[PDB]
Amino acid sequence: MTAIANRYEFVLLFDVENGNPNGDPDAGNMPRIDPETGHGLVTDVCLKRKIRNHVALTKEGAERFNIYIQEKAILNETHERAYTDAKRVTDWMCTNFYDIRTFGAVMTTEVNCGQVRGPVQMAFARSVEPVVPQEVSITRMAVTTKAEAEDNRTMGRKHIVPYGLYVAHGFISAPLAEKTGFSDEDLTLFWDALVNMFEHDRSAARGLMSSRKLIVFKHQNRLGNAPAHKLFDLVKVSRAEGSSGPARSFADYAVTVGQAPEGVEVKEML
Amino acid sequence: MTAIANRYEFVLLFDVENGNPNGDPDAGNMPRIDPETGHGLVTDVCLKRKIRNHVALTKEGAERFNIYIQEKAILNETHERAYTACDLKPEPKKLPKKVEDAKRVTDWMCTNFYDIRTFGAVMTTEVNCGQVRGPVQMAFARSVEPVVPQEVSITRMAVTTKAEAEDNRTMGRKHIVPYGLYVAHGFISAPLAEKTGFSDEDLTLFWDALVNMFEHDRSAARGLMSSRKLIVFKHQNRLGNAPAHKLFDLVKVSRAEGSSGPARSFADYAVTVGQAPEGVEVKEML
Amino acid sequence: MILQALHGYYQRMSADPDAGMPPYLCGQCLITGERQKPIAQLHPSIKGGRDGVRGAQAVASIVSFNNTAFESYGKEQSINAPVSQEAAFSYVTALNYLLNPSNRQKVTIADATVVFWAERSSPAEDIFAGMFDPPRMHDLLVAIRSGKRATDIMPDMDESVRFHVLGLSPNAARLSVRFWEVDTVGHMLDKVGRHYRELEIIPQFNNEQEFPSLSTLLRQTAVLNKTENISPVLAGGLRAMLTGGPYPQSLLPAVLGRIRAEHARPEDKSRYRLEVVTYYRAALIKAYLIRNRKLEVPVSLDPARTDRPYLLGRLFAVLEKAQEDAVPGANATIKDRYLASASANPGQVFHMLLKNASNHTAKLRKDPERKSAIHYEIMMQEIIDNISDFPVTMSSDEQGLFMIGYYHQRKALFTKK
Amino acid sequence: VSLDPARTDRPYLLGRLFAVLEKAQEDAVPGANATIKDRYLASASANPGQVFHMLLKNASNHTAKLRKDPERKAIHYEIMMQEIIDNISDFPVTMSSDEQGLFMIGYYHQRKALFTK
Amino acid sequence: TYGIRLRVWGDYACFTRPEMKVERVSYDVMPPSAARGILEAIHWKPAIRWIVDRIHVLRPIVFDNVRRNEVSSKIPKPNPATAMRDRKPLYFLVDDGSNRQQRAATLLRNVDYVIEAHFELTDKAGAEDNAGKHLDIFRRRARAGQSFQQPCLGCREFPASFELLEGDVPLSCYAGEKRDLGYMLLDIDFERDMTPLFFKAVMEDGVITPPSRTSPEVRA
Repeated sequence: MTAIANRYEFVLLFDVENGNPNGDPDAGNMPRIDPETGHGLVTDVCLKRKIRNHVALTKEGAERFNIYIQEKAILNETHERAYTDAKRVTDWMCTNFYDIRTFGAVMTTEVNCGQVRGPVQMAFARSVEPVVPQEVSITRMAVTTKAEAEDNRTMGRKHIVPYGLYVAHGFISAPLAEKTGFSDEDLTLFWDALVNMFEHDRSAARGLMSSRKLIVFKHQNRLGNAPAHKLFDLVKVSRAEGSSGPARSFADYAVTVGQAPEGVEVKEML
Repeated sequence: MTAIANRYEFVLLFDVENGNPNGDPDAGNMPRIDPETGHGLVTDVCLKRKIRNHVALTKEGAERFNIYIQEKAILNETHERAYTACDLKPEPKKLPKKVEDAKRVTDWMCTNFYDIRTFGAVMTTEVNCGQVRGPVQMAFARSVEPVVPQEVSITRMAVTTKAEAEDNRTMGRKHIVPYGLYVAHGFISAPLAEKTGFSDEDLTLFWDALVNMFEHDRSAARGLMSSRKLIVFKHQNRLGNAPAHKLFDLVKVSRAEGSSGPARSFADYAVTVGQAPEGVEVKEML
Repeated sequence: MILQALHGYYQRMSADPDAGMPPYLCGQCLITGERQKPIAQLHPSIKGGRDGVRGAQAVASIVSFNNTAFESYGKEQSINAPVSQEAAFSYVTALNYLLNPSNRQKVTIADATVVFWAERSSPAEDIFAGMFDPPRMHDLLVAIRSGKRATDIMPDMDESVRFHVLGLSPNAARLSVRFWEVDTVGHMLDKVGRHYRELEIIPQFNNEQEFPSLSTLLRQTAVLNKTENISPVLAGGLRAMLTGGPYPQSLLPAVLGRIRAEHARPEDKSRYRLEVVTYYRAALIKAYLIRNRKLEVPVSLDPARTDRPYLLGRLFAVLEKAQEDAVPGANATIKDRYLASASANPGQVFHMLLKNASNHTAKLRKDPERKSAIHYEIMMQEIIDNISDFPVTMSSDEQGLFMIGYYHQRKALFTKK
Repeated sequence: VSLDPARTDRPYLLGRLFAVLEKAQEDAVPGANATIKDRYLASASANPGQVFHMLLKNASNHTAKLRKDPERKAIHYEIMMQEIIDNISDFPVTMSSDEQGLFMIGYYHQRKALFTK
Repeated sequence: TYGIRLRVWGDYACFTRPEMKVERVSYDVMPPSAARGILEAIHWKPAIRWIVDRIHVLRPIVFDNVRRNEVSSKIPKPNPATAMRDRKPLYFLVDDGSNRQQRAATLLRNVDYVIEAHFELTDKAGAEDNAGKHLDIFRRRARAGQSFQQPCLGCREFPASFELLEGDVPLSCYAGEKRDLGYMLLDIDFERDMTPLFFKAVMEDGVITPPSRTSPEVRA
């Protein structure tokens, strides 16, 4: 086993069509809107939850790929472990829990204070241009209590983003990976999760979400070779030439990638 | 009953002629539209209701095929049945502490309510029965072209209460879409079917419901609605071999070259289905 | 500051013989900065409910570490926030004193309860309760809106005294600081004046106040015009009042969506069919357009505007007036159904509206009112004269201008004839 | 002036034509209970191909009536109709929603022009 | 001459105040501890100790509210051998009753800082270790955009774009203003069982000058 050897930055473009990509628990579950710009917002933890769920579904308890932070998608069919004093238990957790090895964790231990950082890091994803969520009123035939039964129908509401294209940035620190064994097979699984993140997250509220494009910047040197923010600038997202009015499909956008510096390789997984 | 073993996507095309496919509670009762672009909308709950109605009509309440969301059902009363059947007594707002008993009540809810088994349900009421996601999901149906909902005014030659109105007749109005072709996407998740027990029998019944969904939904407001094309993409393994959006792009709907003016028939449109990836097969013949 | 300001307030009030109360390992206190003081393991609770933070549990608190995830560096309970016991007691006592409704320094805005005070005794403390929630107050408010110094209405006020505002929101027995402002009384009176100047609009009905309350404005964005269903984030951001910064960008889409989802409700038994673009919603749209978009928006109808969105709004208003005249007592009007799509997609729907208006005026030209029939046609001809095309789509700002134009033209037609 | 006589968009030209025919009718039969707009606006926009010929017969009759007395403008309206139709190669079978909006814009633009002193 | 000038900026930032840690409330400006953390994210070795001289605030202080579904407790320390004596799962269920904790955050927006700092050799330094060599290594890394890990403005979800500053600091929005921010955190005295220490922050002309956290008169 050997950790990755290069720093990585990636830009993930995903969109939502008639759905709530990430409800706001402070706005009556309306989709998050950035107050400063009016752009839709999706927290990183939502995407991390989706990645965790996808890997749990795909590997389903394989040797090295158990997921610790579960969300009631667990299955108790079969588990196996590598069978490796705080350092010992920390390495054991990293060596057979994919999410701890990837994002990190914090144990209730004293000597290191619990801090396991992990190489992968993701930022808030925000819409390319402002979103205008639409409110949908819906009714239900059945009443839930006898009290309200005593003419028998209830009216609810449902919030949807008609369409929106979201840009998510992320960073992978090879030196941190060296401290947790995040290997190249883990990296390939991570890319697979990103490109297939939303395929298993279907639900009544989320509509149709999909990953449209995934640009990966691979650095020659263990630590980087160019500033990250200048690499993110290379990914220009602008609206197609023949499209006017609000965007309603990915075809209304044109995305181009510029030439990266000499020390960085550009890969397009999607 | 063994759950399904393959992942499915499907695309449904359905029509409406001089009818209201789905009224909007906010805009009076006008058909739902996307106000920025004028395209018509039909909520997923609307289609799910028609599937539920078709299942209830065709199975007539047979065992293992009851509908949880019925016209005059009281949900908490139905929840009590699960506890009674499993012999537990409900905590005031919580599931049984024994996780096995909670699983038993949730499975009893799933095992004999077809719509719980299919579309899931939220049952965390006073008589808590848990939650279910359901393998089958549907997105909002959206018209291929913007719809022009015209408003029709009608009169009634009788009055309800004691009134001196009739001086002009009693007034009322309908809302109808002159014509519209709607595209609805949907997904079936094998991993979730394995949790709810959604079986191949259920899947065949579901295809039948989609095909015959509108044939028994006639009413004074619906007009003429019909299912036109159902294209089903079946993946070779439990998890998909291709992205859903890539498959949906294979179904292309455009207007027939010989047609002009506003669309008023399904013949005004031409529907083309492309070649599926190597791991997927299209059961377009549905 | 916040906790230090409450400590200072306790120091100030505790000195007075009345209107207060005097009651009384080692570390460094973060409130006072004093070193080697007895740190507090558990702070005294803060009142919730009627005499405290509305919606919170009776024993809510600001500092609490009841779960392990909230603990850092091996510290237990409130040792994570080292504050001397006397300072903890003082700040908790000050907050409880302010939270008491008997003292006139408390106001509730949607989700959050706001408490304010000054660094020294000043009449502003009892005055500001009206600024945030208007009911001599009217004269002060009208002077401030015009930009005059508050001293002109009462020279007793020293405008250099610094003023504190704290907004708290409830949770499961723990509070969150939603916003916090500190400024001189003069400065923040200037910003409130700016706010009310932006909101200024001709009232729709004489019973509507000229200084709409913040709660009333927010309630008009809620789902069914009720205090609940008010978005907590929108209420908190609309901080913009007394900081002078831009209104939250979600305000305009919220108001537009509320207009989109509303309709006339005679069920309220209001003999006037309730308006969808009410006085308060129009005021909010105007304020957003003036501050965020830097546009020019009049307080009353401006027939020399000639802006296409404004002209389209005026045209919609005149079409609705024609409909109302042609069909008295009609249950529904285009206001209820086509207002959203006309503003968002004018090129798609205005032909239908114009044909319906032609039908409406044809009926009038036959019935009595045989020429307001010609007057409405003249209005439509004049407005349309400044328009080259119906745009296929309009942005949110253009839709706001559409709404303002509709509101202005609608008011001008209530008693024109 | 806001009317654009050089535009030559078929819906715009048809709106202008409708306005001039309405003016001719209202001049030939003052005090009529209903203008041709009220009678034929729905059919004119819904099915322009099959009704504009009828409108043109009626306008020809109105212009002939005008021509008989010194109140005759009839030459003015005939010239306007001949000019507008000069830019039309064929009547549309149907018009889209935005096309009908442009039709109404053109009608209202032309109507104001004929009201000028 | 001596020291460093590093500019850092980002759309979001949250330097949580210790006394409002659950419902996060951010400091108005980055405390010196955050500056230390960012600097160490670019280059640090046990032989050397960072010291922060000044922080320049270049943008107006703007706040915002974000609410997120978070977790209640840290995961327990396991027993490796006991774990596979039986075939069982180990997990923490986020949505299982009290495990779910919703936490609000009052956090900064559109921040921009310039950090002035310099090195200091620790007792672990070898003979070959000198401050100048590490200074030039850090300068190379900053110019090239290299780092041990991506720096963040307080919390990892807020990445910090950084760039070495080789000239005069730009003008601050608070150039002509003196502002008192009250007592805030210097750093954690890890040697004294992680005892935090605080200083009163004044922001004349937008530049904050904290005392050296190694000084004996700020430490216990």
